[PDB]
Amino acid sequence: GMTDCEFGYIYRLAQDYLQCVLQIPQPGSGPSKTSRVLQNVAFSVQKEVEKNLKSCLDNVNVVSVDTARTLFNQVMEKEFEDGIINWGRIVTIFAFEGILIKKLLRQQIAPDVDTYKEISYFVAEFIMNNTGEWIRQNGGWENGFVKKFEPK
Amino acid sequence: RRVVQIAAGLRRAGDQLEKYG
Repeated sequence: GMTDCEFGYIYRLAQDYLQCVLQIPQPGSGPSKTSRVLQNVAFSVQKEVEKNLKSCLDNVNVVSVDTARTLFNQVMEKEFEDGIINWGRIVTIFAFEGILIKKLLRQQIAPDVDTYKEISYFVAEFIMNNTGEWIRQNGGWENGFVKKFEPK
Repeated sequence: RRVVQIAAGLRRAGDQLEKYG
């Protein structure tokens, strides 16, 4: 719905996707329909990007949450600098946070179990502040994203 | 350079997914 472009909803999507990547399913009601659709599409993109950019991603060391945040923001700035927003690009934001959390799992100097909650936070900040209005104008997650990507 | 390469790879993948998804 229209409120799904606010921070809390986006944060939950970003956190759900990281928990998917880290293989830690949380008990309870289960992920939303949006999150269920997003996890499949984002993961497919993530594995493609990990293959296409493997030589490059191996030359970056994600050793702290602060390095993950700076790198994420640097990459997002360049990805979106042409002013174009579309649902495919929004999916890649989740794919990239999944790449970052996997690198952190291996490389983080002082690992902390709450790190994926910090990553999710700065991902939601970027999505809301830089794409939130476009998301709302295009139907939000329920009437835009899910309609584009759910099964036929 | 690595920032630019990663960003360009993500942009390309997203624009491809947009048209083929």
